[PDB]
Amino acid sequence: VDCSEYPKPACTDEYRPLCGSDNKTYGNKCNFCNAVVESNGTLTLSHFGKC
Amino acid sequence: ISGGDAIYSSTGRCSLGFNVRSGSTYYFLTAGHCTDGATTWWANSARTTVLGTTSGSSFPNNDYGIVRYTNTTIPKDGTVGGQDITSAANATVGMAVTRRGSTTGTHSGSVTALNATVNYGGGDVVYGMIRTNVCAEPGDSGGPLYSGTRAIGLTSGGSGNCSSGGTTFFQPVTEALSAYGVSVY
Ligand SMILES: [K+]
Repeated sequence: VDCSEYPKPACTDEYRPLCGSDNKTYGNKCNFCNAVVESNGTLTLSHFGKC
Repeated sequence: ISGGDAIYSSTGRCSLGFNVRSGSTYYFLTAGHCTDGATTWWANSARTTVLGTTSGSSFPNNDYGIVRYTNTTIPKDGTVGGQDITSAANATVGMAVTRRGSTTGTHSGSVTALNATVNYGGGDVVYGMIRTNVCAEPGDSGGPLYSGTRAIGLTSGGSGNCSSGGTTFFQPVTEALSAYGVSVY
C-alpha cells in the first residue's frame, strides 16, 4: 500500500482489513491511509489481514 | 438472509441491501463498488454457502449492483433485520432514516442534503447522492437505508466512524429499482 495520493475526503465502506502499527485493524486501505496522514506519517502497515 | 446481513465476495465483505424480485426472479441489491469485479457471493466467511452471482453493476457515477440468487434453500425475507419494508420512496431533506450494516448494526439519523457529489478518488466519482449524518464503517457498504417501512437507499461511503460520529452518502434506491426493473417485496 502507497498512501501518497491521500488524504481523500471520503472512503467506500467495504471490508478488506489491514493491520496498522498501532495494533488496530483498519477495515480498508482508504481508511488505513487517511489515518497514516492524520498521524502525519507516523502510522505504518504491519501486515494485510486483521491484527 | 435480510437487509443489512453480511455478504462475502472473493475480495472482501459487504452488506446485503434489499431483497428484490422481478416476476419469479429473485435478486438482491447492494453497492456497485462491491459488485464491481465480483462474480460469486457467499453468505459466510467460509464461502461454504453460495447466495448467487453478479447480474449488474454500476460504479462509479452510481453506486448500485444487483446479484441473482442461485441458492434454492435460502430464505429471502423482504426485511431489514426483522423490519418490514413495503415500499420504496425518495429521500427528502430532514427525513429520519436508519441504516443497517454488517459491521455496525443499526444506526439512525437524518438526511442533510440531496444530490451530493462524492469523490472517492482516482476517477471514482459518484453523483446524485443522499447525504446524512448517519455513521457507517468498513463492511457496511451496500446495506439498507430506510425509514419506517420505506426503502430509501444503499450505503456507499463517507467519513467518520460511529464512535466520533460521521457523514454517510447513500445511493437512492429508486434509481436502482428502475434500472433493473425490479421491486421490493
Ligand atoms: K465511514
